[PDB]
Amino acid sequence: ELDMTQTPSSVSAPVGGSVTINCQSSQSVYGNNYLAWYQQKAGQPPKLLIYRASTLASGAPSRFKGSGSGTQFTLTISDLESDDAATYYCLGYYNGVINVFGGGTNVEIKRTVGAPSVFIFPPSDEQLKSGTASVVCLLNNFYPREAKVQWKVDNALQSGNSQESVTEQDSKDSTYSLSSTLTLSKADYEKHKVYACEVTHQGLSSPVTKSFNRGEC
Amino acid sequence: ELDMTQTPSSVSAPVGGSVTINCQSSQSVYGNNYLAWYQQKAGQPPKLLIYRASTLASGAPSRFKGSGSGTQFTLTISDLESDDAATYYCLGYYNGVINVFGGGTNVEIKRTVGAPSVFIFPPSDEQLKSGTASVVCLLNNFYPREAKVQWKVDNALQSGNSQESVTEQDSKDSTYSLSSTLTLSKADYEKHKVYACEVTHQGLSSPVTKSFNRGEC
Amino acid sequence: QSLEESGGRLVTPGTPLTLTCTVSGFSLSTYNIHWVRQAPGKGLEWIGVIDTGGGTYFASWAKGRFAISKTSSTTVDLKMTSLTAADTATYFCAKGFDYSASTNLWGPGTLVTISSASTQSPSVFPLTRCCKNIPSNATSVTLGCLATGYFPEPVMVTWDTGSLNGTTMTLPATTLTLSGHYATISLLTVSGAWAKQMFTCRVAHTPSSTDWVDNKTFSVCSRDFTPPTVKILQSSCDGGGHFPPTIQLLCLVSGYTPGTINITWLEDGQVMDVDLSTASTTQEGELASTQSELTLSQKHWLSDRTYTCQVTYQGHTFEDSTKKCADSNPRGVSAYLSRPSPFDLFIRKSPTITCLVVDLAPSKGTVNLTWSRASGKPVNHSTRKEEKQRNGTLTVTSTLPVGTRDWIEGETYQCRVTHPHLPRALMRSTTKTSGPRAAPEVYAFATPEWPGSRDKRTLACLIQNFMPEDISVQWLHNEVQLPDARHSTTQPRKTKGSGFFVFSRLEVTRAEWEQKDEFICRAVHEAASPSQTVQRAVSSVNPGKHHH
Amino acid sequence: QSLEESGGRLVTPGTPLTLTCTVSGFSLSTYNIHWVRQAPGKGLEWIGVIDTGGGTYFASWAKGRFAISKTSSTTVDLKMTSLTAADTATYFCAKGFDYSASTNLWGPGTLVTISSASTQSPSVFPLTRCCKNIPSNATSVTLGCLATGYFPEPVMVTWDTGSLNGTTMTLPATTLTLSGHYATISLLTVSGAWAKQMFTCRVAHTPSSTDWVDNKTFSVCSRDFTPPTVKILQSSCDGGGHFPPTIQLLCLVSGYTPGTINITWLEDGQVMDVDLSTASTTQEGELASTQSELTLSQKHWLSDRTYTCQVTYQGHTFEDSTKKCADSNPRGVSAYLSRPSPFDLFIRKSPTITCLVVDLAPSKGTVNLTWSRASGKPVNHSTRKEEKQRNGTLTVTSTLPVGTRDWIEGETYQCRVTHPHLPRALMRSTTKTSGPRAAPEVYAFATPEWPGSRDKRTLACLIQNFMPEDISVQWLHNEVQLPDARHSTTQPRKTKGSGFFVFSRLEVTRAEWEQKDEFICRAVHEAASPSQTVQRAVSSVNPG
Amino acid sequence: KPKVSLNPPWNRIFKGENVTLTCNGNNFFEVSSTKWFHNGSLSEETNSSLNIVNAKFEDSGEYKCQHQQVNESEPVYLEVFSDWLLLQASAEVVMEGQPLFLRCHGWRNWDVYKVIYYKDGEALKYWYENHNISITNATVEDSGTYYCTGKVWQLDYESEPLNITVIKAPR
Ligand SMILES: *[C@@H]1O[C@H](CO)[C@@H](O[C@@H]2O[C@H](CO)[C@@H](O[C@@H]3O[C@H](CO[C@H]4O[C@H](CO)[C@@H](O)[C@H](O)[C@@H]4O)[C@@H](O)[C@H](O[C@H]4O[C@H](CO)[C@@H](O)[C@H](O)[C@@H]4O)[C@@H]3O)[C@H](O)[C@H]2NC(C)=O)[C@H](O)[C@H]1NC(C)=O
Ligand SMILES: *[C@@H]1O[C@H](CO)[C@@H](O[C@@H]2O[C@H](CO)[C@@H](O[C@H]3O[C@H](CO[C@H]4O[C@H](CO)[C@@H](O)[C@H](O)[C@@H]4O)[C@@H](O)[C@H](O[C@H]4O[C@H](CO)[C@@H](O)[C@H](O)[C@@H]4O)[C@@H]3O)[C@H](O)[C@H]2NC(C)=O)[C@H](O)[C@H]1NC(C)=O
Ligand SMILES: *[C@@H]1O[C@H](CO)[C@@H](O[C@@H]2O[C@H](CO)[C@@H](O[C@@H]3O[C@H](CO[C@H]4O[C@H](CO)[C@@H](O)[C@H](O)[C@@H]4O)[C@@H](O)[C@H](O)[C@@H]3O)[C@H](O)[C@H]2NC(C)=O)[C@H](O)[C@H]1NC(C)=O
Ligand SMILES: *[C@@H]1O[C@H](CO)[C@@H](O[C@@H]2O[C@H](CO)[C@@H](O[C@@H]3O[C@H](CO[C@H]4O[C@H](CO)[C@@H](O)[C@H](O)[C@@H]4O)[C@@H](O)[C@H](O)[C@@H]3O)[C@H](O)[C@H]2NC(C)=O)[C@H](O)[C@H]1NC(C)=O
Ligand SMILES: *[C@@H]1O[C@H](CO)[C@@H](O[C@@H]2O[C@H](CO)[C@@H](O[C@@H]3O[C@H](CO)[C@@H](O)[C@H](O)[C@@H]3O)[C@H](O)[C@H]2NC(C)=O)[C@H](O)[C@H]1NC(C)=O
Ligand SMILES: *[C@@H]1O[C@H](CO)[C@@H](O[C@@H]2O[C@H](CO)[C@@H](O)[C@H](O)[C@H]2NC(C)=O)[C@H](O)[C@H]1NC(C)=O
Ligand SMILES: *[C@@H]1O[C@H](CO)[C@@H](O)[C@H](O)[C@H]1NC(C)=O
Ligand SMILES: *[C@@H]1O[C@H](CO)[C@@H](O)[C@H](O)[C@H]1NC(C)=O
Ligand SMILES: *[C@@H]1O[C@H](CO)[C@@H](O)[C@H](O)[C@H]1NC(C)=O
Ligand SMILES: *[C@@H]1O[C@H](CO)[C@@H](O)[C@H](O)[C@H]1NC(C)=O
Repeated sequence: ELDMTQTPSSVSAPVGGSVTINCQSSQSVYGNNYLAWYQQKAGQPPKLLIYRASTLASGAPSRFKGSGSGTQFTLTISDLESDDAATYYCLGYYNGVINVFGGGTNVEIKRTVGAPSVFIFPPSDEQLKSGTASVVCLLNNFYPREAKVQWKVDNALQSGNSQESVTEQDSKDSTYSLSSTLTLSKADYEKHKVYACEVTHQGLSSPVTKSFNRGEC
Repeated sequence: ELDMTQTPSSVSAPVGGSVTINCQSSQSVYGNNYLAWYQQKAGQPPKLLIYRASTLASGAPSRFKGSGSGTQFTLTISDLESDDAATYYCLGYYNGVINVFGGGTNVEIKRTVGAPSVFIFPPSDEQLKSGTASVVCLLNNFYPREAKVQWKVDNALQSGNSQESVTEQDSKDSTYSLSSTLTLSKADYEKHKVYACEVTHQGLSSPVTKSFNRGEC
Repeated sequence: QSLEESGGRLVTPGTPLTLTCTVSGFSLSTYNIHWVRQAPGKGLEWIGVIDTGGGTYFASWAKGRFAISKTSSTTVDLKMTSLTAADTATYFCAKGFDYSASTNLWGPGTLVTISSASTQSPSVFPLTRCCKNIPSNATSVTLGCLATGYFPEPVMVTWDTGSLNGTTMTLPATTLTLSGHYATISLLTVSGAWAKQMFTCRVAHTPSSTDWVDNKTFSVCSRDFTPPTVKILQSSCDGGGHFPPTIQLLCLVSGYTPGTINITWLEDGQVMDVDLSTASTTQEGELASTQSELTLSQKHWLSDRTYTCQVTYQGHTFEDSTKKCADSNPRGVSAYLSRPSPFDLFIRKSPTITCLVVDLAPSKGTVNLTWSRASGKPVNHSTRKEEKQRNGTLTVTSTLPVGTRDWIEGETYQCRVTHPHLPRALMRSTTKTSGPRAAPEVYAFATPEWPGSRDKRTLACLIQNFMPEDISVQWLHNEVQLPDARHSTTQPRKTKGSGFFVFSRLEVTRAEWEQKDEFICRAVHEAASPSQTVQRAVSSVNPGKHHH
Repeated sequence: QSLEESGGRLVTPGTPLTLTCTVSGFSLSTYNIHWVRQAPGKGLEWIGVIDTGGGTYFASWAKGRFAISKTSSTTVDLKMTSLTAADTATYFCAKGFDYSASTNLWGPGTLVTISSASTQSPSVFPLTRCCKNIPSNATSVTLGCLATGYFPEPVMVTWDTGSLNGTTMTLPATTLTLSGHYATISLLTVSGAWAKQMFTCRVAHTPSSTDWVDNKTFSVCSRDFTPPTVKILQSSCDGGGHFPPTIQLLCLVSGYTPGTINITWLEDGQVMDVDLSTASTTQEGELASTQSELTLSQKHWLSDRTYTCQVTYQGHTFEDSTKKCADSNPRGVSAYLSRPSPFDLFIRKSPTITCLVVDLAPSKGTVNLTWSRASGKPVNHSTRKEEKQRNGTLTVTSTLPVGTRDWIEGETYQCRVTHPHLPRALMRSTTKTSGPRAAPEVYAFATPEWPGSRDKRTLACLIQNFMPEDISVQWLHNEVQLPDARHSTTQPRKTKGSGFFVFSRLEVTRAEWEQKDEFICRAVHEAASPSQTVQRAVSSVNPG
Repeated sequence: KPKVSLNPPWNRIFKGENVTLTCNGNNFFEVSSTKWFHNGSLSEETNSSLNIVNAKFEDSGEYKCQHQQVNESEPVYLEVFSDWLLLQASAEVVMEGQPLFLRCHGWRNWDVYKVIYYKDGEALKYWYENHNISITNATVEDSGTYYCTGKVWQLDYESEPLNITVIKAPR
């Protein structure tokens, strides 16, 4: 019935900036301060930053500040670092023992440009007895996120047969890692010779290409 | 008009026996003894044995005996040797100066049995440039004359493509010599591999085969 | 002082599920336990709380489907009923100071999947770069494993680097677009003496089994050699077009870097005895050349059998193929449909049927392959493999799981084959045999010892007078069921009176009978009693007690 | 004191001829001269006589065609006219004491031929044996010369032996049956250092010219006339039977004494361009090996042209040829050809093979079925049989009895079928295996009693590890072989290692084992020793 | 009345095949327009020849034509099959002495081998390749249920049977 409205759903600020995340409640919380602020990254449980709407949790840095009362609550993150890019939540506790989470807010941190390191992996012979061939292109330690991967099989641009897996933003250098897997069959792999991965990134002046030949390794 | 019959045309006796050759004339000879007996071998002029129907010629042995008178005359050859195997003739001289030869009588000696020495000759390379191949089987120094030569070309018996040459009886050891020539075309000679000559003779307990494979000389 | 969640797995919709939060360090008589879930791509969502007294309080959307219980002093159970696909989530348990879920101590979460696909084990393959593209001065190197084709999430990859240090990066999974299965990579970056170091990845898939562990052990190179080329030459027919009485096959392995090499000839894929063929290797300069000669009868050549030249060189396989040549090669599509084996029905208790479609011409487009039941009841999801063959055709295999009770009560299953280039649909059907029943007789025998067969013996088994014809025979030795490939089994034939028979032949080695001389021939058959199996043991010692 | 004839020569019919009898030692004013002729293969025949006064008298058949004249004190001429082929004869002149021709002094005779064929010079070829068939010791050796293809008679052969005394003998001539020409073989037997000695035959042919002289010079031995073995190998079509864009042909000249060699390719008998093929040569020990690779377009191969590998080694030509294969079902017909059963071969000792041809049309015109061996030796008659089938097709079956020994030594037998509607003849061939031999193992077992089946038992026989796969199995009870319908045997399948196995199954009744409880499983197999038969009996008894 | 002609004559075709129905009679009235009747429903074609391109299963059934005369034409029936081998035939009912052609036809010009025709169970004729029995006359014993066994792309296929019956030309 009752609502926790977390605004905005996404906010962006560079290193040294500040973000403000507001939670508005339809009904006032239990004893007008029972709200928490949590930080959660990918694959991890959420970590408590604020409990009782102003009190800093143990281990949380002092740059996270919480404020507000009643229905209106605000988390302000000043002095922004590259570690702080995560999804942030608020938790309202109510009468009748009801805990309602907030909608969530993604925080995006603008940091320095890193070029990807490109590696190409031919499929191994144990997959070459199963009738499938997967060629792997790896983009390592790049900032920012936006990069384009193109597959060239005998200089022909592939479409509909490649899939990309991207990691979360890292906790020590805040770069990204990408992989594109090119999936082909037995006969489509052995009818072609040269296999190229072309990577376009804004840290690169030209799209870099790593290639190999089938059987000439 | 007048006839002079020599009987038999062929007579056979072994070594140490005797043969009788009779000549009967339709008209009696001039002065009832003018008849001669001649011995002729192959490639030679006839040699006089008897003249005047009983008188031995000079150089003839005493074992040749002529007899007879009028129309009926007889040569007897007792104590027969292997040299005496020849063709014997009777010559009648008549009134009106008429000389009539007899029909001839072949005298066949049985002497000791010699097995043939078999040799086989492939055709030479100068014949192989001419489109014809002649394969030679030689049977050397045998007695008696009766022998059989069979040609085997890839174990198939040949018929109609071989010819035999037989020498006269020798003046020293009284043996015979034979050759069989198998005549083939160049396309037929190069389509077959093994070439065999099989010799059957009365002095051989088994037919002896001399063979050659194409080349391997 | 920590918390950990367990019990998250793949179940069907409607299946109840129990998770266990195991705590350590604190007491549940002082602290409460919160339960929070989170779908993939969605934020956090509170489920419930149990207090120290055992009272459970939930959210508004729970509606009694969730129950929390204190089972021991360290474990708290959460039970779910009425699960649909919206409950596919990572579940966290938390140590609550009060009824508010404002806390700093959380567990890592466990993952619950509600879907309707097959549980598939991952296929793990090494990922090494091209060593010609790997520089020689490379102080560090990046390597990996691909764990693909599994369903569902998760797998976990650890790394054995030996004495070297290694940074391990595991990327998130991608759903494969054709199959729906998942695929992960794990990358390991090492430094130092990596060129002689032997690296292992350990991939575990707890939805398959708890102790499903795959170790892929590999070194980091892919430089091999200069590649040989294989070609096969053959005898000519003569000037009249007629075959010679024997056929020579010459397998030529052209110029390669010298090394150990093996040649196997195959007749329709089956290994031939090495005595009927020769092989020769020569070396000219720095390069080797290999030839292999095979002799065949004219009859075998005219019987249209396919022969394969198999080259094994430095742990890499090369191959070439041949069959009797032809001016024109017509072929049409054919289809075969099996019944489940008794072993799968009654021992494994997981029967399947297979529709195998062979000799199709690889035209444009995929071939339509549909399963159906005459009753109109639903079929399970099937699996489909398409494989290009040595003789140039494409063979498609579809395997359908069938219900055990469904099969036993006489259901008829249909395989329907459609394709645009087909004239009409190809139709196959299969069903339990409508004949009566009769149990197998089993007799096992050993051949005697005689010269030349001291350390290798032939064992035999006769199975007879059973009806109907569908039977599975296996051999068991020392509490392991031996592989099917170890023995040979004839096709069922009719007995003179009533019923069928089969023969099985198993060659055994000295080490096996010295290990245990008891060998059991076992037949699985629908008419067997009381549990659809019959078995007999034999000892091959069979001692010569003359006149008893 | 001798006489000699001259002037005998080949002349045409109607040509007058003059012979001259030259005498020595005696006077023609004292002695008469007789003329006598002799046809080849016939007897002597008196022609005439001239006396001392010049009066000539002739035989009754002469009719004035012959004339004798005294030309000088030593020569007497015989003029002979109106000649036909019956006057082809050897002519003798004789010193007659009186008008009778009873005399001991005759000339050697001269040869007069009346013929109508072309004058041909002889072709002279050496006749040497094979030097591997000539032994190493071989104290005397015999060699020869063949002077063939000449017309007419005669040739004369003399011999140059070098330093050897030698024996020569010249055989009489044979008329060639195809051409009408003559051929002689003159042989020479030598001894001593014949292996290094160069021998020469002089063949002279005075019918060609008076100084036609052919001295032919050769040795007994050289090296082998080395016959380098030609074989043609070809490209593969692939595993689906499809042809590749080009065809490689490989001509192999394997294991020969080294020397000059040339390889030419023909496409339907015409020489192809030199750049279309490449040849290479290697040597191993003594033996050389040569190869040549020819590239053909797919279209040319499929056009059914004949490709010939022409090998010229030391000036002599060796050949092999090829064309596109015939794929054994020209009109959809099938033909099958079996091997003998081992039971028929080794027990009954009357092996047979059977050729079966199916799916022929039932039209008119009888099929032509012929049997043959690759060696050309004879085959027997067979049981030719035709019958129309219920599906409207016609099958022809033939069964040929074959020799037991003939089969065991590896003969190949060929079944040949020609039908008027078929475009070409269809062939099937069968032969003994080229693989190894391994005798079968025989094991025989009796089942124990099963509850409820008191009056029946099953016997099982295992036959294994034999090579080759052809085998017969029989069961015997009370020394007589049981009918084949009583027992069931599987088809041969490979074991795990070497060889094949089969199982045999025989259900028996209580009456049979109470009559005799011993039953024999017998296998007949070609590798079994000593009589291709190995058996094992079994009883349904206990040790007790 | 006009009559309806078929090009090709065969009233049994394969799916996907073409065919053209022409319909003409004596020219007592001049040919201006024609009417077509698939099953009884009037077709939207006026011209005397109706084309039938790419047959579907619904193209089966009773056919008829008409001109500006009073009374209609006969009920020709057109069966359409999808299968491997259709033993096509000239006419379903025949009268003595007109030609009868048989054809064991295979899908999309494909070549059927080892072809055998059956008349009433027994094997009438067999040929290696596909063949074209042509009996110019028709006895009253020729009436039978026909079918053909064939081999298309090495596999065996039997055609659906077709009953054919001859009748006597007096009365
Ligand atoms: C009834 O009888 C006829 C026999 O006459 C059968 O086939 C006819 O085939 C011709 C040949 O194709 C069709 O004519 C035209 O075909 C064009 C495509 O082929 C041509 O063009 C390419 C290059 O573009 C060349 O390589 C090729 O060799 C040809 O020269 C079409 O583009 C034409 O235009 C329209 O047709 C298509 C049909 O799908 C439409 O979808 C388009 O929108 C376009 O407007 C043209 O059709 C001819 O049409 C065929 N006849 C019929 C009636 O279709 C029929 O198959 C047969 N019916 C059966 C067996 O059911
Ligand atoms: C004019 O009148 C006509 C006759 O009155 C009408 O013709 C009839 O049309 C229907 C539908 O068009 C025909 O039914 C056919 O289609 C269905 C579905 O097809 C599927 O099954 C087939 C099995 O043969 C497959 O081959 C297909 O690829 C597809 O998967 C089938 O149920 C029918 O099969 C049955 O009938 C045939 C004989 O026709 C048998 O061989 C089968 O074994 C099965 O028994 C048909 O294929 C219907 O057959 C047809 N009537 C006749 C007599 O042929 C027509 O609709 C009408 N036109 C208009 C415009 O009104
Ligand atoms: C029936 O078969 C006909 C084959 O001849 C099909 O063709 C013709 O189609 C045209 C246009 O659709 C019709 O033309 C119409 O009628 C008249 C006549 O014009 C025709 O003749 C002149 C010469 O006299 C020529 O120059 C034209 O090009 C036309 O061919 C005109 O008023 C118009 O052109 C008008 O378009 C024809 O009438 C028609 N021919 C016949 C004989 O009907 C016709 O498509 C088929 N009918 C179908 C499929 O329904
Ligand atoms: C084989 O092919 C023929 C055509 O190619 C078929 O046609 C003709 O059929 C008649 C049938 O009898 C043959 O006989 C002639 O008949 C006519 C007229 O028939 C009269 O008699 C019958 C019998 O009572 C009666 O029913 C009729 O109405 C007539 O009154 C006579 O005038 C002749 O004398 C003759 O007998 C024809 O010979 C035949 N023609 C040819 C060219 O063969 C024939 O029917 C076919 N046969 C079968 C079995 O199908
Ligand atoms: C035999 O069976 C065929 C069906 O296969 C019946 O149809 C006729 O077949 C012939 C030859 O296939 C057609 O002849 C045509 O000749 C021209 C000129 O050579 C060529 O351009 C065509 O492609 C075709 O070969 C004929 O038109 C066709 N007739 C019909 C009405 O379809 C045939 O009636 C059967 N009987 C006989 C006696 O041929
Ligand atoms: C169409 O069929 C009808 C069938 O009744 C024909 O009717 C004719 O009617 C007249 C008048 O009674 C009769 O004298 C005739 O015997 C009927 N039959 C025939 C065959 O003419 C009608 O004429 C037919 N139309 C045409 C054009 O033939
Ligand atoms: C361990 O890693 C460091 C980088 O963090 C690298 O420089 C070092 O050489 C590595 N040591 C070994 C033994 O590989
Ligand atoms: C993989 O390696 C680990 C580390 O020793 C070991 O515990 C585990 O049993 C191995 N698994 C397999 C399947 O070899
Ligand atoms: C031919 O050989 C004979 C035999 O010795 C010899 O006398 C003669 O001179 C030779 N001919 C020539 C032309 O040298
Ligand atoms: C030459 O004469 C002697 C004398 O007996 C003899 O031994 C030798 O064999 C003769 N040579 C030939 C070749 O006959």
